[PDB]
Amino acid sequence: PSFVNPEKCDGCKALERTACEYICPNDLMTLDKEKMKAYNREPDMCWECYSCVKMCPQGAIDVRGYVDYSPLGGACVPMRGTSDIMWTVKYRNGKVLRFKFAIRTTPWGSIQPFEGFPEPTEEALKSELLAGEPEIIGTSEFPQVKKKA
Amino acid sequence: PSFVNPEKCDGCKALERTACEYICPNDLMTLDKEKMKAYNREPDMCWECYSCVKMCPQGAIDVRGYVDYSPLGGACVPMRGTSDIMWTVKYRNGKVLRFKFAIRTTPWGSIQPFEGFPEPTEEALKSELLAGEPEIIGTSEFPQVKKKA
Amino acid sequence: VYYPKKYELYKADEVPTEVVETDILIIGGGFSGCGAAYEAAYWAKLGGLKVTLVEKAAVERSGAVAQGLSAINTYIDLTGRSERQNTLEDYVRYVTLDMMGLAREDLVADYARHVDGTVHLFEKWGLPIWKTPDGKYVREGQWQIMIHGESYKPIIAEAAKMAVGEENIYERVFIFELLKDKNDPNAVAGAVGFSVREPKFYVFKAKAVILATGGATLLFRPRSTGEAAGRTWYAIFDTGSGYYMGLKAGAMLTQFEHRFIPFRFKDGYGPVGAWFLFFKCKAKNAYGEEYIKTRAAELEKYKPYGAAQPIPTPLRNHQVMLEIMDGNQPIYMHTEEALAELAGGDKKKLKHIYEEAFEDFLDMTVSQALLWACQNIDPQEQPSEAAPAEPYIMGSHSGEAGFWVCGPEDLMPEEYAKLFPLKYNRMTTVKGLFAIGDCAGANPHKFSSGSFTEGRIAAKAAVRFILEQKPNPEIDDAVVEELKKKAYAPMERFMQYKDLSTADDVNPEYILPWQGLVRLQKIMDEYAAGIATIYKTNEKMLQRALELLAFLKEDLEKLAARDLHELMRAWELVHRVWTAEAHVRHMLFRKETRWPGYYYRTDYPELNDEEWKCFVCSKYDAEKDEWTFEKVPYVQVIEWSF
Amino acid sequence: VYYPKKYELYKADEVPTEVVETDILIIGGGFSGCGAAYEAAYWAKLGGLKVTLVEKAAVERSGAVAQGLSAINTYIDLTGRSERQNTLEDYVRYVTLDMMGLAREDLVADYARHVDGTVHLFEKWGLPIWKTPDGKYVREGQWQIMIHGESYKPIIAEAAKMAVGEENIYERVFIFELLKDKNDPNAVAGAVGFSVREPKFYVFKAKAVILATGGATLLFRPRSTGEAAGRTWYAIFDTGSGYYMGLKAGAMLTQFEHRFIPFRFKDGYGPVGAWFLFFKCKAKNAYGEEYIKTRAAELEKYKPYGAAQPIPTPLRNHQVMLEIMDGNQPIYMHTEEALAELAGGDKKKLKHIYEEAFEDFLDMTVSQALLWACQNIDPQEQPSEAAPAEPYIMGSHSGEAGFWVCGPEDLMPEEYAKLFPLKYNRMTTVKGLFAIGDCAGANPHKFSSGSFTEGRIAAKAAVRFILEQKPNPEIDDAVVEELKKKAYAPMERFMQYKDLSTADDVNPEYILPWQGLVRLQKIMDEYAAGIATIYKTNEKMLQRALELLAFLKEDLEKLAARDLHELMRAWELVHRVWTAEAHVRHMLFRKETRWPGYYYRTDYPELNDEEWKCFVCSKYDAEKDEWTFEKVPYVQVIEWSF
Ligand SMILES: Cc1cc2nc3c(=O)[nH]c(=O)nc-3n(C[C@H](O)[C@H](O)[C@H](O)COP(=O)(O)OP(=O)(O)OC[C@H]3O[C@@H](n4cnc5c(N)ncnc54)[C@H](O)[C@@H]3O)c2cc1C
Ligand SMILES: Cc1cc2nc3c(=O)[nH]c(=O)nc-3n(C[C@H](O)[C@H](O)[C@H](O)COP(=O)(O)OP(=O)(O)OC[C@H]3O[C@@H](n4cnc5c(N)ncnc54)[C@H](O)[C@@H]3O)c2cc1C
Ligand SMILES: Nc1ncnc2c1ncn2[C@@H]1O[C@H](COP(=O)(O)OS(=O)(=O)O)[C@@H](O)[C@H]1O
Ligand SMILES: Nc1ncnc2c1ncn2[C@@H]1O[C@H](COP(=O)(O)OS(=O)(=O)O)[C@@H](O)[C@H]1O
Ligand code: SF4
Ligand code: SF4
Ligand code: SF4
Ligand code: SF4
Repeated sequence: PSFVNPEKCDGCKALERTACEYICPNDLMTLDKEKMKAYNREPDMCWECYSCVKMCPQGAIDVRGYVDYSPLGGACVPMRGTSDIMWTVKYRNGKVLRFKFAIRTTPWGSIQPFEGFPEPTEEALKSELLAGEPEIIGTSEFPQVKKKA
Repeated sequence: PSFVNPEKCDGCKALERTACEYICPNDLMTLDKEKMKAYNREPDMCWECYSCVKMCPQGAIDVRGYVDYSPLGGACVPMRGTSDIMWTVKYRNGKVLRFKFAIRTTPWGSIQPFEGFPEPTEEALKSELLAGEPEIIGTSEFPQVKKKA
Repeated sequence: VYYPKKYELYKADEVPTEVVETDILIIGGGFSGCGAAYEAAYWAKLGGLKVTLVEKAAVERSGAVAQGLSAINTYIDLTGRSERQNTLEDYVRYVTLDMMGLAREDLVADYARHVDGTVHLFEKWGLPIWKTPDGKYVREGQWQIMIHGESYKPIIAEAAKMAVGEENIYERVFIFELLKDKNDPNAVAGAVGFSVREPKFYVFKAKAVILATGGATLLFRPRSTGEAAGRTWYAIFDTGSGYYMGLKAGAMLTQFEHRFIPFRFKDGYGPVGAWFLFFKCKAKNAYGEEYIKTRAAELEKYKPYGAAQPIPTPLRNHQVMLEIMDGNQPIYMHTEEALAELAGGDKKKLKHIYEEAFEDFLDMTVSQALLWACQNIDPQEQPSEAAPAEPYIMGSHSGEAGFWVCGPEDLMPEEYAKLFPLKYNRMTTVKGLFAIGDCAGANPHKFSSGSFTEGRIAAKAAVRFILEQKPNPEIDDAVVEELKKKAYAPMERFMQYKDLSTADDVNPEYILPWQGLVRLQKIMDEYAAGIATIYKTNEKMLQRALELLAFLKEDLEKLAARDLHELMRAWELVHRVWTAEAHVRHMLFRKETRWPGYYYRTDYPELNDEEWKCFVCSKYDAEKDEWTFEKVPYVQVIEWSF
Repeated sequence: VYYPKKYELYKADEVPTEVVETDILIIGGGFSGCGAAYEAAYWAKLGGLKVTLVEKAAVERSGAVAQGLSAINTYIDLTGRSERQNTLEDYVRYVTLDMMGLAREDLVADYARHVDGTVHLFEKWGLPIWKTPDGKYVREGQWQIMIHGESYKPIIAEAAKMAVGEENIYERVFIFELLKDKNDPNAVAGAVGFSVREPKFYVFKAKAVILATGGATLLFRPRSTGEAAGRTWYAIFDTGSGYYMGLKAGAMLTQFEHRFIPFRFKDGYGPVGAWFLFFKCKAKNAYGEEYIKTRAAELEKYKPYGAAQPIPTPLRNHQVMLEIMDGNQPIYMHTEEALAELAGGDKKKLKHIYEEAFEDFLDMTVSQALLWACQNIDPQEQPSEAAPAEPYIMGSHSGEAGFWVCGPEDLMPEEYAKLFPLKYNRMTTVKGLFAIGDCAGANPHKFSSGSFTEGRIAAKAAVRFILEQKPNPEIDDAVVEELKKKAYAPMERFMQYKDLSTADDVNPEYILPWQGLVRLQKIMDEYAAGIATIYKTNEKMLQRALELLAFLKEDLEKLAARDLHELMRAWELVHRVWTAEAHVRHMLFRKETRWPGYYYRTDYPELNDEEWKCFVCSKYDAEKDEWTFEKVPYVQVIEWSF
């Protein structure tokens, strides 16, 4: 499960939103108004998806494998950029692996949903065609399927 | 597991010791110095042995069956005396059963450990006989057992 | 277990209501939901229709694709953009056979002819797809393609946001019940929910509602019950919300007995698809026997299914189960032999496939890489243990549980249209209510691309439905207030009975969400073919399950919650319990064992194509509190042969 | 899971050490312990010897008899005080056959010739024993008598207290390690512990030490993992403390592979002894089949064990397992048919036996009565489900795991004396160290009366040892200091690394007790023949268990504790982990399946009387950190034939 590092955490300085608390798909990350530091409110409901870790001020959040099956010592640390992500995998025995994978081939926020699509028409609304079809499918025409004789 | 009723509990302030905290075989019952009221500190380690319930101000402690398999509504309430114990079993459906069993045939604290026993002797120390034997066994002679030929 | 730092209690009457009027309401902003939002936005213009997307968490990372994915499991490739081209007929055949003969081919062929378009858009949108030096999409197996998908959801989330507009996306809002048309008992009119960030009750009024909540997990006790109870293979975020609200509304369910048991790396549940199909990894028992070989003969009794290619997934699971019963564990994924074999002595080649191996995990199930790190397991040196997880109920993956939905007019046979008052693609038996992704049953193997696609399909159908039928549903205000009271009842119960005990979590008058959940999991595990009985059950066990679920259902009326987070947990529990009951009733109804490997009816151990080659559909009538079952014979819609 | 209300942290150097000098130290104030205290006090007078009893809880209710007991399971009756008289030879035969041929008959015959005297004292002290109108003790089965034992422990506690004196009883002091003689690597010199009520380190210097800590529970994951993880059939209070400290000192263990799997009422684990033997209750599978009959054929292969009467306990279990494996659950205890048959239409008779039935539960496992109440189960109307629980390790009950101990001079054969440096009754292979109750192996079926009795035997032998050998062990102050530092290390580690995380229970540098226990339970459950595999295992699984236990053992060096309660929990875990390793190593060493029903070695499925009719004894050498095993052939000591 995830856990916040006190030393690096700053309860999200003056930004507009708490990254960790905003991203968690299971509503686990929250703030303790007193310490002004975040924490996982229900670790046994953590999927270890690393969303919080990736979206926070680097090093503020890490993951410690579920105790049920995880000996101490292991760690996977992500460094998510804009076109790729870097990973460091540290074994209990000291071994250290480093990887880097692409994550996106276009600029963030650059999506034009219906780029090049013709306008919808009441007539087209009655066919099986979805937006952009049959062109986007790449075929010479809308894919046909043989019905059972 | 066991739980304390705030209304009935008084933190054993009129006694030399705290009953529940004193009796629990798994060290679960403790006092919240603040409220001066007891509580089960680790319910998933409760054996539901009812020791705390029995040795406490009759209506202060009760047991709520483990949530894993217990539908709500059931209860077993004991009333422990000096020679007998009274039990009331209440079903989820409202049925109420009452039982009474003996628990001791002699006055409490009346045991004379070696009553009627002769003094121990160095000679006796080398035999197989325990205190009070062989007569406490019910036989005039120490029980014999045939060893295989 | 949950221990809130501080209370966050509100009484229903103290909570403000926010009413939201829209035309199309999408419940669930995961892959199917975003697919619906995207497509709906396109056609909605034809009538200036308002599209609204509600999500309990945040769309950027919500759902099953939170960590990203390492491949797109469904890409037909009708032109040759990948290393392998396929036909739609072969795909339909593949799915029907994997389902051991039972699949709504009209639904499968329908998403299959549209799916590639979706994938091409994903790439256009920035998703990096693995490519060969020749520029072809790299194939994993026959139907999948590898991707660098760590940001798979964020990208799809962006498309949806750009399509419908952030002002039409409500996040951190949990939907717990649907609203029906005061004017019509079998028509949807919206839904109700509540914020998990503040005291606010939501009432969504709509003309069409689309269920895209994902499937259901944590119904069964997992192989790890401590912190690792959170390491469910499938999305722990999906708790059968769609199943609950739809069935309560009277929408018919289908194949709800068809759960999915995933065979994955043990404990971490890392993916095996790439290892099996791409790296050609072998799975062997503790003695070094490749059981897909040693257990081949046992599949002979399942003709013709047992001879398909690939072999049906449940049957592959069955072979694993036989090994488990014989005590031949641990079962190993020999990654060390796979990597050596593939690299062929070339150290630089080894380094490359080694990076691909770790990406397969780091791109979608990091826990598995972390598990290897904690246990000092280097895949190039030693094998990894594998095992089947507990059951999950969903309709987008290898399981086909979900609502009985209508198909396209050009593919759906008369045999499958009888239960639908209105014939609109992906609409349930309830008018105006649609179901997509995990929520739509009888057409599995959709996965990421297919679920997004099914969402598009239902979205267009919803716009068409609105413009053609022109509905004007009216919500019952009396029902709304009742639901609002029920919504926060758990918090009011806590305040009303917490004084009975000095411990908040040990009370005789209520149960907290985690307590009811532990109980549900134990019941399902022990009586509904969970891991406890190695997925075996029978009439008596299932009947006992119903009796225990009945006790639990009654106790839900005594649920308590200490804060908004736990209030959501309380309703997620409610959703799971009803989902669980439906699963049990379905398993009890089908008197056969069609998917050994997923579950076994020891009292009806054989597959019965004479009397059970049919979809099992059911309906729950809330007013009468009665479950009705119906058998719909399977008919081959698409041309194909074994 | 544990969430302390507030911290209670101390550093070793800030904790005062209280030194206690005594002659005989008894660790654990349960039934065997009280038996030893009682008898030691009698003989001690001969030399003005000091006897000290140390208990981690309160003797009044501590241990397995906390709720009371419904019967005394061992009463031979050599004079006819009960409804059935028996001979000692018949009893020895009974025990050896129940153990499938393996039992230290010199030890069994020894406690058996003494046990009735203990029972008679119990009645004289106030224990109410059920009696017939003629005044005879009421027999449950052949060896047990029914008792009104709700206050069974308080009565025995009073007797022990009156004998040894309250000032010689230390309660709420947890012993975590033994001390050995500075100048003799195989002689005990005392023990160390700490208070769980205040900051105080204890150093007990003694000439003789008696291990009476009870057996070990919670080593395996239970069938309930939430709150009900606390509902272990055997005493949740006993965590293998004696096993740990004795094995660390070099005392040899025996039959540690012999766990006990109790078949009991499901979930609550209420007793079945009275129901089976007294009420004549029938156990049937989900289809009304009485498996003891339908599975009789399966027992014919075991000779002569399978034709014995009563059928050996593990074999009765084996019949149950076959039903479970075949998926014929639920297994029912037909209490409704048993009561109706015994009442014979007599309503007053029915009421009487109905009250007896409830007392059977209320006097020893209230949870089962509470379960019936919560689930609205009336035993006169409906049957109850039954199931085998997870494995427990103990030597006083139906299991014989424990230390290899010396027997009496008149019964112990030369074959069994070879490993003991000093021939004193119940002394371990470590001079001055005795083991009783659950701690003494190879002589099971002691139960309450037998355990108390074995304590008496060891007590007298301890006095004889001291007066004859005049031991005078010297403790090593250097070791005491190192142990004191280790005692509170968990608290210090917590203070030292708690700042790495904003959450106390989620830290990368330490594990809390409940976290390490969850891990232990999962390891044992999945690899050491736990419920997860229907009690099956093999060499490969067991070897993997050792690898995982190694990781955990290493992590024990990083245990953390937030208060005294949790510090005790930390050592209780430490104790269980080593107990578990010993169990795994023993099961790994014995290449046969002698107790099907308790555990199955799928790689050696048969019972082997040709090479394995021997006791398996092991020794752990802490200095070398090496385990050594040896086989001690069984020899029949007492005259009896099949
Ligand atoms: C570990 C794992 C590995 C997988 N690997 C692959 C792979 O490599 N390739 C591939 O193509 N597919 C893969 N899939 C499958 C794929 O991710 C699904 O098929 C797909 O996400 C299903 O979409 P959904 O819309 O039905 O569910 P999801 O995407 O899960 O979305 C459901 C949404 O509904 C929300 N929600 C739930 N209840 C409520 C409520 N009551 N109110 C409001 N919102 C709610 C959730 O928070 C989520 O945002 C995998 C899934 C998992 C879990
Ligand atoms: C549910 C149940 C039902 C049973 N029913 C029957 C029946 O009907 N009739 C019958 O005759 N027998 C029955 N028995 C069996 C019987 O109770 C035992 O055989 C007997 O109690 C074993 O005694 P013991 O001395 O070995 O262990 P216990 O009696 O358990 O004593 C162990 C003691 O050691 C203490 N201790 C443990 N670790 C430490 C430490 N590290 N430091 C200090 N103290 C420590 C414990 O707190 C306890 O006081 C039953 C047992 C259970 C659990
Ligand atoms: N042994 C196998 N034989 C054929 N197909 C397999 C095999 N294993 C997995 N698959 C296929 O590969 C995909 C599943 O990948 P996994 O890594 O196992 O996990 S998943 O989460 O992406 O579903 C599905 O398309 C499934 O049909
Ligand atoms: N079916 C049986 N046949 C013979 N003996 C049995 C049977 N069932 C239980 N016993 C015996 O009765 C005693 C066990 O009682 P239980 O009620 O099962 O629980 S116990 O906790 O007291 O051990 C032991 O003496 C055991 O040998
Ligand atoms: S975790 Fe990171 S994002 Fe959250 S509050 Fe702390 S610094 Fe900010
Ligand atoms: S790892 Fe995922 S599931 Fe766990 S707290 Fe972070 S974001 Fe939430
Ligand atoms: S429960 Fe009873 S014994 Fe315990 S503190 Fe409260 S009043 Fe006293
Ligand atoms: S019921 Fe027993 S174990 Fe639970 S708290 Fe009370 S005394 Fe302790």
